[PDB]
Amino acid sequence: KCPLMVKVLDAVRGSPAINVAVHVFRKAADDTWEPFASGKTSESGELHGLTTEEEFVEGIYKVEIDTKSYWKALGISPFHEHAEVVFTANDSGPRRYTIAALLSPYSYSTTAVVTN
Amino acid sequence: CPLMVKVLDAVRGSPAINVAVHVFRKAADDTWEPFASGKTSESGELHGLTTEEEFVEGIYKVEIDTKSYWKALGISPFHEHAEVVFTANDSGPRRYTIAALLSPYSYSTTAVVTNP
Amino acid sequence: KCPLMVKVLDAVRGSPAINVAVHVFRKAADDTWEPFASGKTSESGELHGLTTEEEFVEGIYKVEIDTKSYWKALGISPFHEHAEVVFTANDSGPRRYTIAALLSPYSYSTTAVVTNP
Amino acid sequence: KCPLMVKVLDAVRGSPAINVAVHVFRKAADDTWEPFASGKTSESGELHGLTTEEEFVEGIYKVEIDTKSYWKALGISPFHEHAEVVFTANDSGPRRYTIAALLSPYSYSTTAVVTNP
Repeated sequence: KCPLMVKVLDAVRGSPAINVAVHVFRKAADDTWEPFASGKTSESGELHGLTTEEEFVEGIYKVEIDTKSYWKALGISPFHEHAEVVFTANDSGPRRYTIAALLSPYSYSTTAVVTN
Repeated sequence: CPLMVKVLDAVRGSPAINVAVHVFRKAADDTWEPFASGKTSESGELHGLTTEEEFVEGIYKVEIDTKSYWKALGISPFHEHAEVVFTANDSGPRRYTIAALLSPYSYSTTAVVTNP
Repeated sequence: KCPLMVKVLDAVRGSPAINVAVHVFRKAADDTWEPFASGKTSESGELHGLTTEEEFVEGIYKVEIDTKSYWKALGISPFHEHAEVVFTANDSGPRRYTIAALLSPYSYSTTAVVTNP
Repeated sequence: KCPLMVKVLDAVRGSPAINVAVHVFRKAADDTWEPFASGKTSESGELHGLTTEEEFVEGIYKVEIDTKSYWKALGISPFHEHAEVVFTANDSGPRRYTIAALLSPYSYSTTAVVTNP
């Protein structure tokens, strides 16, 4: 029932990315990013309970995924400092957002699943 | 289930529903004999394709019939279908998740293998 | 001016994939694939001069990228036996086809660029 | 040719993305982004002359690909506000960097092709 959930996959090992730092920001009135939520992916590669529907108000959100630390913890030098997704949430009604990221050392793919 | 298929649509930001999936096994004469079939559910998943008893070791081909998916939406695609060919259960029983992300002129596939 | 090009990229080293075997098969009237063209990607991970425009006719073509040999040479055990792309070519006129593939050990993505001469 | 190049592709129509705004930033000493370069994609979806070797110095760069405006011009409402790539460049000597982005309305994949001249 979480409005926002983040799923991270490893394309080199073919397993969920475990213990990946995820930071969520909201755009402020002065075009600044303020901290909104944080967490780390579980052993299933997904992060639940980031925020409730009461907090998850309409705005422009930034989901920052700390891919650099994850690849460094595996002894791999990556290219991107981080993989982050900027999107507008709850523009027309509350929706449940899933941010799926597929990670490689020098490339990444991200897709969104938006439902009601 | 030891073999699961998940399909996602990168154009509409939703799971791909009612997508035909056909599983083949390479025979002794390099021939693909039918093994399992189904269609993705409302969540874009295909459950209960096989059981570990009959999911013997061998080369398996998972054909995701993408062209029929796009024609039912009014889009003329490029690929005739998306096919994933892999060796399964070579070094002991495993659980396989085939994930595909579909675009009219592109697609990406990934696999998650977990030791039970 | 070749109407069929194959470009292959590596998503792990962030470099073009070099010396990747690429086999092109054409579908016959009895639902089997018969060889049409073959070659290996160059130092820039590209494959030009596969055939000629007149020889490249309407039909269903299969491009197999032998990714498993690429990963085994690199010392990585992959998941996919190969990356095969099957498409209908020249359905409504002579087009130029570029097949681009991005490779990871357990995943890959492919795309196509189609232009009208 | 140029130390920085951007390639943008469109996976919905299978053609290069034409006239796509690309912005390049450089991180300042106070952890702020200062403008570095900008341009629009050519007929082949490429950016050239965006910078040369001596301007393109070691640092943390942000390549912002304005995908939202591209999809609106096509009558498509996208998901991401932009495609946004942060990386460190020339940390061990000058390199040629090619950013390649494949765009879909609700997804995008980006890859880098780093070469040593």
